[PDB]
Amino acid sequence: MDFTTLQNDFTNDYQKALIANNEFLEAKKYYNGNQLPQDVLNIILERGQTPIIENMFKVIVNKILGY
Amino acid sequence: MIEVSEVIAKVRERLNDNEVGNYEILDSVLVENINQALLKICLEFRLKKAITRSLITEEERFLTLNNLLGIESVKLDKKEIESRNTIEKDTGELELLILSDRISVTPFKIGELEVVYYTYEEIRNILETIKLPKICLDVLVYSVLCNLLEIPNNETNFSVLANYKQLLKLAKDNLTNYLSLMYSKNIHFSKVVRV
Repeated sequence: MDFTTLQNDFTNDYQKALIANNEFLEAKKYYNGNQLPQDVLNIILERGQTPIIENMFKVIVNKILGY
Repeated sequence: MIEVSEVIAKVRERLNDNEVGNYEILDSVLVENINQALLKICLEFRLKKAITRSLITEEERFLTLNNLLGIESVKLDKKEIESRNTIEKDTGELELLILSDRISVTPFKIGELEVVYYTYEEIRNILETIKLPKICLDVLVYSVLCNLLEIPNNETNFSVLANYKQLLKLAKDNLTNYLSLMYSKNIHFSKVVRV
């Protein structure tokens, strides 16, 4: 009802829901093409290779959402 | 840097001619043979790269190089010169004319020449010094020594020459090792073909 318990309960709720929000943001990044990690991208780009990303589960989600 | 004295001493020892008084092989012969060895060594391994950036006009048309072995890049006003010839073509594509250690441009155009080539810096005195890596010593000996073993001093000189050929091959392997360690990239993987 004042700022103290609001800040403390927001901290307790945000810290215990960070491990799921991080996975949510990972899932939204994987849905939008960002599927390779940084070190894998560096390993691919050091060989002069173009990184090809097959977004094979975007069409799955698009099929279920199209239903 | 290699002193000529140590090459000469090793060759004299190897030829059983390490006698100050006698000198069955004259030092002129040894210095000429060492020049030949420097020729072959610098040609095969492309040891010495030199860059010359001069200007050619209608007054003087040729660029006199020295101890030429090969040309690997020619620029004329920062323009690549493509073909090489020795015939003085009248007109056509722009080619590089080579006249036995004289360089010009075939369908002549006023300008400048930036040429990369290879050189000897051959020696003429026993007290001189060969500006080469010390690892090149054994390849100088074993190569000049095969040039002298085929004087018919002995009936078994050619088998000895054959042994020295294998020794020379090993020396060249060492030299290639050195050159790769110096003037080559330190890489451990290839790059993917990009087309």
